Amino acid sequence: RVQPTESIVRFPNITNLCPFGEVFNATRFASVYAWNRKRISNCVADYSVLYNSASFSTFKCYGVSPTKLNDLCFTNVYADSFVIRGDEVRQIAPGQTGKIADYNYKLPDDFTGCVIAWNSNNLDSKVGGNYNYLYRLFRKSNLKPFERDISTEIYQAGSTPCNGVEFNCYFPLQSYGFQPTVGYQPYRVVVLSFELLHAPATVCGPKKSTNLVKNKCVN
Amino acid sequence: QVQLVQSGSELKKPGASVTVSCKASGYSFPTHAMNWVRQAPGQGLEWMGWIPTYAGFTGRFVFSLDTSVSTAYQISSLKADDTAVYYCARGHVLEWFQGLVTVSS
Amino acid sequence: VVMTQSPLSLSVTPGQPASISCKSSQTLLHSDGQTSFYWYLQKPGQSPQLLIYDISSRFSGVPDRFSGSGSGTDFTLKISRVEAEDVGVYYCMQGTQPWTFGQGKVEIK
Ligand SMILES: *[C@@H]1O[C@H](CO)[C@@H](O)[C@H](O)[C@H]1NC(C)=O
Ligand SMILES: *[C@@H]1O[C@H](CO)[C@@H](O)[C@H](O)[C@H]1NC(C)=O
Repeated sequence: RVQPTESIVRFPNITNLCPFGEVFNATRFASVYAWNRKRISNCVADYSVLYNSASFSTFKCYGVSPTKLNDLCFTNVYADSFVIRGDEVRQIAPGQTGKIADYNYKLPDDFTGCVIAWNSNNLDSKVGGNYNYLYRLFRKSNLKPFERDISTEIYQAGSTPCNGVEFNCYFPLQSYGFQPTVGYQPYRVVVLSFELLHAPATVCGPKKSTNLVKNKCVN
Repeated sequence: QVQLVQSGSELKKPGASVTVSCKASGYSFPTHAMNWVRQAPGQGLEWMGWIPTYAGFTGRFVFSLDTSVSTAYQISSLKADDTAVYYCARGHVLEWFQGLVTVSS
Repeated sequence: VVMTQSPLSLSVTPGQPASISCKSSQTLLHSDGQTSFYWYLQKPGQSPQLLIYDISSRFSGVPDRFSGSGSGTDFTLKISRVEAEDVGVYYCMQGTQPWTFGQGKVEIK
């Protein structure tokens, strides 16, 4: 065969900064009941910054390797951001057996992305009392990936006759991730879900190099 | 990062109402925690409100606020305290603060 | 008690550290219901940025040169060094104690 002599690097004409910091430097995070799933599109993403941040305790990739990312153009990237408690940090993972993924945030087993989390006990923490983050104890379906179950009602989870009025059927008012103290530490989890070319791509790094000749053996 | 943009100053002799404005970059959200202060004439900064509530003063002030880039603006008379009294702050990212008003000539 | 502060004016050499203290009536409150203490800094009629201090921890914000003995109702900010003319007026803020309140050092000399 004939060895290619030239190459084509053809990237979309994107001039935006790609504000991941508007997800990560936030003063307020959602509880495990819900997340914003902020949509990131049309930007020059650079994941070097998140990967090498000294602020992160974990950066786990299931799909695209952490050492790549900048070389891939995605159609959309979504940021699912919430506060989780230390003992459950790894439990949102495909090993969905610890009673968080099935009542609270569930990562897909075929997740294409990466999960970021960090110790943050100088924020979202208290000297004492309850705080802003609760939990879910039952669902009776064990949830779908990315489902946001925010329905709070007295429910006969225990098959005890709480017919509207309350027992082990009450609200899951757990008070997690802050208790003045692992098992009381907040971690601000951000999950980045990636769309693997299902439309013209809009999110990728700072590359370009071509004349689009189309008449040479090229890479 | 999350820089706030103001307008020019507003000069008025009569006790007419005035409107000011604040603009910024961003995405939509349920969170609404932007706020306002005044540079009081011989005091430090003083807060009028944040979420649409008032600090210890008469509610002659208007919380014209929205989601995303909150179209933040506001008083009915301007009969007192005109010394650049509308600084904008955004307690969402980096606690950014920035800031206007006058009765003269 | 009233978020009052030490009247530091010009008594800092251009190559020296400085400190400013202020007094509150209590120590564990904020605007969001958590613990906090805030600082702002500017000389001219410009916009100071807001720096967050905890009741058990140190911060950094836009500027790096911060430390401070926020040990009790008497809360002190430590200026590691005042770099000559790079000065400004300092204010204390407390969620439950007027949010911003204080007297403001002044200059280097
Ligand atoms: C980038 O711009 C050039 C024209 O300057 C265009 O030919 C190229 O196709 C654009 N990139 C992509 C992926 O379309
Ligand atoms: C968060 O803010 C810091 C400045 O305090 C900045 O260095 C960092 O890059 C920001 N994080 C992201 C993901 O942009």
